[PDB]
Amino acid sequence: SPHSLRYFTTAVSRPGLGEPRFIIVGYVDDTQFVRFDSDAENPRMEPRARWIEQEGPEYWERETWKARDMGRNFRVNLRTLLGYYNQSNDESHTLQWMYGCDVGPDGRLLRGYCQEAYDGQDYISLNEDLRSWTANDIASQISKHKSEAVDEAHQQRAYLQGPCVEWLHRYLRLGNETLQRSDPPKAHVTHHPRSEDEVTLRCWALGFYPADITLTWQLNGEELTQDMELVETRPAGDGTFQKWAAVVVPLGKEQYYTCHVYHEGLPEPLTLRWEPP
Amino acid sequence: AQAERTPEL
Amino acid sequence: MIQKTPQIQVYSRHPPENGKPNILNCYVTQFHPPHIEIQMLKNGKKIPKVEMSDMSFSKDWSFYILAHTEFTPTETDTYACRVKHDSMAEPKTVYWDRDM
Ligand code: NI
Ligand code: NI
Ligand code: NI
Ligand code: NI
Ligand code: NI
Ligand code: NI
Repeated sequence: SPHSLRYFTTAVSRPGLGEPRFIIVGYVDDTQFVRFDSDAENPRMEPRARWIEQEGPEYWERETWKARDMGRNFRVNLRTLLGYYNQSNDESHTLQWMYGCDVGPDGRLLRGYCQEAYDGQDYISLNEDLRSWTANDIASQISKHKSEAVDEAHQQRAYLQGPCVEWLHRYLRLGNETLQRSDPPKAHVTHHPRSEDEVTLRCWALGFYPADITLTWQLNGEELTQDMELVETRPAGDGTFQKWAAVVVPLGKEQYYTCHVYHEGLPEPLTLRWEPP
Repeated sequence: AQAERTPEL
Repeated sequence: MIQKTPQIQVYSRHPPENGKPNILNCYVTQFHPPHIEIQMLKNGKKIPKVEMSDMSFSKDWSFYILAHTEFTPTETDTYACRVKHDSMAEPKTVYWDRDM
């Protein structure tokens, strides 16, 4: 299977206070499993899935200190970028950092990531070759030059090809029962009058893992409709996901429309239509 | 487990 | 900072039945800056014990977060999520729909 380990890091400078708000969330696939928050009563690296609670206190001690060390680096980097851009201290800015590895079914590395954004726009990113960088303006050009001079690429490449892959393998073994599973969706269509001559048909998918899913609607014999109301796939809160797709159809011609549901846990799609009570 | 280094910007 | 305005979904974990305990979710996605205030309300009153998930972000750097609380739907009570964010002149209230 395709599997990924990713860490999402956000630092938010505070005008008036000196220490920024620092958040790290860790994900295997779509399942979050660790968290660090600056603004906790005692800022520690904490479990967010029960299967990571299989790690001894040395794991939690190393990860807490490294999270804490990262926060001190992200405080400095935020100060560096304040000067690069000639900005003032009485306004808030953010530095975001995503990194981690996609591994394939054989368990070999497919893509590694190490990318950052300032104020939510691309800043610097590590290229797919894991050896060169892409910058986006004058300021990231300086950062890129700094990083070329200290061979930052080979330090990140080392992480992504080694520990990221090996740690991902360990987590997939600790959380095998919940991470290496496919829960197919359960699906139905609901019916809601929208006007006099019209009706809203909504195709529900519920209770599925992983998160990736596709819903299509079509008028039978016609190509798929792009004219469609979608919601973002959303978490149920229990580890599964939900989604719906809606379409507005003429009163009386409901049964001429068909929903399809595609998911990794479905050898064939589900095929649903409105079924009157 | 987290990376050891972040780039110095 | 472009400023991205929050997309809010208010929905129950399980299909609702009057009288049966449940979990009410407020999912807020695709917003920027990350600073946001989320309140879950019952009959316009602030629900006290509201679980807040960790802020992460999407492939386009946009932020997302989940609020949730235990609740028992009844045919009279009304539920909503109110969100304040810099992209919005006013705080936005999205009411729970028993058929989303
Ligand atoms: Ni503190
Ligand atoms: Ni930028
Ligand atoms: Ni070296
Ligand atoms: Ni078991
Ligand atoms: Ni606030
Ligand atoms: Ni809970």
